[PDB]
Amino acid sequence: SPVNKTLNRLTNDLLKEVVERGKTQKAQKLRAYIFDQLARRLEASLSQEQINDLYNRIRGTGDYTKSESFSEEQLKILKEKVVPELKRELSDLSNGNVNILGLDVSREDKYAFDTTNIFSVWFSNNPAVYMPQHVKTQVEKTAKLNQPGKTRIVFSSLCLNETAQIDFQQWAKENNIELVDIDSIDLKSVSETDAQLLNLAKDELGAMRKGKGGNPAAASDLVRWVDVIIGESSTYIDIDLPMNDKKVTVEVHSGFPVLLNMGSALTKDGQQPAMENPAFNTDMIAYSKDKEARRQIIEGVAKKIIARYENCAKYIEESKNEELVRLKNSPGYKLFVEKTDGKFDLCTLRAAVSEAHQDALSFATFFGAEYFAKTFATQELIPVIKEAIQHQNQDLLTSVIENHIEKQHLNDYPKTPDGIKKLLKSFQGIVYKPLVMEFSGPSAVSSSWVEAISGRSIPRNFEYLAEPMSQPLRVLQHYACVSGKANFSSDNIPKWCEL
Repeated sequence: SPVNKTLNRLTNDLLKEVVERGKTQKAQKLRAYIFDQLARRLEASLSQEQINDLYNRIRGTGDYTKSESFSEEQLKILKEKVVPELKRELSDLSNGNVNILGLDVSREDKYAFDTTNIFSVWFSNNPAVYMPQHVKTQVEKTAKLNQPGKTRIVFSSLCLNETAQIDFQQWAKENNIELVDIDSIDLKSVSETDAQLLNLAKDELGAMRKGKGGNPAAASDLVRWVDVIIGESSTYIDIDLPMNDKKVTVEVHSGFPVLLNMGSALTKDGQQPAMENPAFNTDMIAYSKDKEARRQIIEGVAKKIIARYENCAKYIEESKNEELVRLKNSPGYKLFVEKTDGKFDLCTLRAAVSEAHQDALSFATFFGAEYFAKTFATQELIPVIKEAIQHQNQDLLTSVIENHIEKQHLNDYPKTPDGIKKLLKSFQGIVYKPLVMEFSGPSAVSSSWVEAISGRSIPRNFEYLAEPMSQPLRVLQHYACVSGKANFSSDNIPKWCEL
């Protein structure tokens, strides 16, 4: 077919220009991808009238007697619009430029990092315990292995008793650990944005103390971005990350002043190269000795987190997290929003979602009657659960869940009203975690990174490109993440190009 031959020899021309020299016969997948893209993008660029002429040209119908190749105006759109754009995507360094929070990723070793100064965060939820022994052994082992360097731990003394405070200070002097009290930082000596983060973290820990929705993992999320806690150059790690066998040089360099942990998952696409989905995480964050460039990134991260704390209702409306969409449409949330008039603390919301899982009537009224029936019985109980919510029949609804425990033969959950609380609390985790992760945690933080590589065709792992650094993900992997730049590893996200 004439049109086929043109698309094929056009494909082959493009392949030879974007593929490593000598490796064109290893790029059969890219060849299939270029051909497929040339065809789709051309049709997507033609008018209906031009699409109808091509159909007649391929069939050899209409003004045509035999199957013909493209009309010249079709060939121009192909050669001048379609082919040059696909070339740019495969082969142009400009297409690989990544700009995060107003700063380019250098393809150079532009920013220095101290790999030996490490810090973690532990905010205790029990004023008598300053740190669980399980966590203590992790830090102790990490501190000894991070020698000769420094190992710091961020804590909050207002969350501990005098006994716990003295014993933490004592444990640390004995274990080469510097302790950083966030309640001991003069916020007037500190940047406006650092002041905001620290205040926000204290309020979270304060609401935790009063059991009014606060959360220590959220406070840990905040303080990692605080400039004064980061100091001259440091790497945040989660307290449970293993140290590597061989350490990397005490100084390393990369092309961005803030290195998150990153990877990608590959799904095979058959004859065509694999789709690649990047994963971003804050279990490991390296910060540069360049403090002016780092200030630009961490303040941007902070301002955006603060934006979400200041407009909870708006961001929950706008989230595409499906657990937040379930929450957004629950009767409980709608009543919660009309009572607060849309103006509420994130902590107030968490507290409300926590109280929903306290008894059956709460759970029934908050997440609806239809859900209750489907979770613990069938649709047919709907009219009865609706009238039970409306008359606050606590006992009925406990009985129905108790009935669910025996029918589905749930022997880790007693039929005591306490056993119901246990069962409800096991469900809370899935509607509660996004009220930490989507505001202060990795998904919220990673927004800036995801935006930076957005508005494009779905990334792919093109094995044999002449110019890898035209692909944003390849720029990210080599110049914008901790991979190769830290003495720690993690299972929390895939490795790069993990199958």
